[PDB]
Amino acid sequence: MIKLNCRPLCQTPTASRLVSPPCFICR
Amino acid sequence: GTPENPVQTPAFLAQDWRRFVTSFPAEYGDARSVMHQNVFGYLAAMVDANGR
Amino acid sequence: MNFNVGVDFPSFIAWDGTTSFPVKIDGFNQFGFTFKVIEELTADVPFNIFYHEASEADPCVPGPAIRVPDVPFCDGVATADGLATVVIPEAVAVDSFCAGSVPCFNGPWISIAPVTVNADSAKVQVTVTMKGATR
Amino acid sequence: MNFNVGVDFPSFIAWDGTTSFPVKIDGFNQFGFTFKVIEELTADVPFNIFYHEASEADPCVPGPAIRVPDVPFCDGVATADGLATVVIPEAVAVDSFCAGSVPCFNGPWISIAPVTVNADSAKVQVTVTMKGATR
Repeated sequence: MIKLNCRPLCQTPTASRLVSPPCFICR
Repeated sequence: GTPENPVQTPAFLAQDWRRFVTSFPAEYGDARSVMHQNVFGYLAAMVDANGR
Repeated sequence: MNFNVGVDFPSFIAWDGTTSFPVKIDGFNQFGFTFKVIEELTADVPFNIFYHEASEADPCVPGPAIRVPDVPFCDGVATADGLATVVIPEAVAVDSFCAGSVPCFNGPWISIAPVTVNADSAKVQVTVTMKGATR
Repeated sequence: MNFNVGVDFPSFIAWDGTTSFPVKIDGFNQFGFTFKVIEELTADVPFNIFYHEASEADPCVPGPAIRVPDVPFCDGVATADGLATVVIPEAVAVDSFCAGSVPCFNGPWISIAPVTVNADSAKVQVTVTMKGATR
């Protein structure tokens, strides 16, 4: 069995959200 | 709580330490305080109403 | 600037999704395969690799297909039945291509075809590229 | 020993005798055509060369075809219509191939199809070979 070599022709950057701490609220 | 249903609770605020330390009579001379480390840590971690 | 690459590195079709064409590797001293999928697959599609020997009646007509034997590398597994195969994984996407080649030559013609002619086998295209003409 | 030529010089199908497939060439900086015939011809077959560009709706899907323009050389004469064309002679032999290329790139996709679809244009096969990678 032969091992293949793979490579993509197109690209699409990963788009992940960034979350920030919520406003202070007394416990 | 609220005035309609008050909920009394023991407390220890920042100004109590200030009052206690400053109320020492002046004639007796310089004083020194003794306290547990956790008490100082609790004192130093106070925050006002805005969180600062 | 552009070059006539086809002068030095010609390529020939090997599988169309409905038929397979023997490719003459005799005059070229190196070669390799190339795979591409034109649609989403349903499962892996295994391909059988064959080679042909020169026919008796004519020096330029291929004979019946002969299955290529396996060749274990310096160390590692060997094919279950001692033959050579290639399997296209299901995770492959449409906008990508795969490359692979056999380690040895054997006969002067080579060919490749699917194990079974299913609906998925029509979605794959195989092309052969040759390098370094010797004659 | 033979190498994995499919890694450095991948090739793709352009015209298999019934359909024409756009080929994405922007990732490679050189390319060329290879023409082979699988039996005897009856007359000359002319081919048109097209190019595409990214569709408005999707940046990875080609738009409608546009036809490549001609460019003349130093000591040469421009074609009458001003458009690129390739014609395969009738005297072509089955056991040989011809390779030609275009001088310019234009859009990031290229394509080729016969001027007329008939019982003679289905006897030819065209494959595109790239060279060099930049991604």
